[PDB]
Amino acid sequence: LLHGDIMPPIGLTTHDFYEKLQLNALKFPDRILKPIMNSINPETNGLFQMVATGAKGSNPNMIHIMAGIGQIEIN
Amino acid sequence: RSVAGGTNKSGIVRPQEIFSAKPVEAEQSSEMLLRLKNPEVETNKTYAQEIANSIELITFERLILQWHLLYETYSVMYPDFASDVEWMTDFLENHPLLQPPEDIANWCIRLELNKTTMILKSISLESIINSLRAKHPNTYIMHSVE
Amino acid sequence: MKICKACSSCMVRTYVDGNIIFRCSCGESVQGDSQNLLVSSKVYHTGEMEDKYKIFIKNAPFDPTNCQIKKDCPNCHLDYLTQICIGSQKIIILVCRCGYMSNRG
Amino acid sequence: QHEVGQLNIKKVQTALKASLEFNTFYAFYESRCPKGGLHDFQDKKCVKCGLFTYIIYDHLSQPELVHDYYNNYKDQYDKEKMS
Ligand SMILES: [Zn+2]
Ligand SMILES: [Zn+2]
Repeated sequence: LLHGDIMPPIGLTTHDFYEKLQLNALKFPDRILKPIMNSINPETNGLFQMVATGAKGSNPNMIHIMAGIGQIEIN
Repeated sequence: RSVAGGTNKSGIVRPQEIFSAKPVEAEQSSEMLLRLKNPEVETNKTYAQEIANSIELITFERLILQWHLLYETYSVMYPDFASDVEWMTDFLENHPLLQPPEDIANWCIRLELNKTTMILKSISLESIINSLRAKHPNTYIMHSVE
Repeated sequence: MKICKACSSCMVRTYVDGNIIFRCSCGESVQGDSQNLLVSSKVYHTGEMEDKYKIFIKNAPFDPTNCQIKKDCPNCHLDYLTQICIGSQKIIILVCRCGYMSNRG
Repeated sequence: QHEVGQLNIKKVQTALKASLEFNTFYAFYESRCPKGGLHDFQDKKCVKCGLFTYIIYDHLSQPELVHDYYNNYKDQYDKEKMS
């Protein structure tokens, strides 16, 4: 953006294209689970057992609790 | 869900549109799905992007920076644009079969084209000239040297 | 607009004779060709023009809440510059209190 | 992943610069024609002078000729846009 290299496609302004690029860049990768499961004993971890068996919680809940919340998206 | 214009799906906007039988002009998240009329070329992403950018609505107003209507005929001139007669005579020289007609009246618009929008939308001056000339019957249009 | 010379009032245009005939409520007429052939005006990209941010861009180097970057000013050789981002096209302008501006602005 | 630090930083940076320039040039002209006005099926420079060069950029030669023979138009359009 600073060097004037961001060229929006036909249909988006530079602001909208930049926001879309930033939103895509700040999504957590799939390998964020690797540090979480390296620290978790799945046969013993109560939180992981509740999340994985479907009793309560999901993967995003565990990621937010342990690794990071990430980008706050509103609308 | 998105809240911006043209894709307003936040809250009950879409369900109220459905249940209230709101007209087309009252819909804030209208969408359409179009299939190419060629089963064997639907595979080409470049062709699909070409068609999608071709059917995207672009108006004259989208490409206007500012416009000024004038009470001047041609065959006097607002002082702020007295320098326009240079490219005006250049247009007269470069378009022999586009001389001003003998029903030219006083009223005339002078519009400044937005070059940034023209570049971003891949809009050419010839596209404007032909989309306004073979569109408007009682008119005489002139452009600068692109 | 045209201000009547006798009473300081605005006068109507009333194109009748092939030109502008400025008529006032006091009966004065000025003719007034050439300068007032512009009847209507409309700029369609207001909110993003140069004069919208002229005062802000002038005051940007002195605003302590503006973003600064570690870039050398070509004029006074300060190691930092004030960084601005105005408009829907995200125009980046680098300004300095010495008066330097990054070309655009 | 643990051996990613063994890559040369300068060579990676130069390759990323060149690839980013190519990607920007072709994403700008994926539908926009340097001649002007879309028409990006197979003719002029609106998409290609042949082959598959709109997104690959790894076949070389053909991506390079297109960029070199339409570089200054893209440069001046970038200058006009960011102003
Ligand atoms: Zn008067
Ligand atoms: Zn300075």
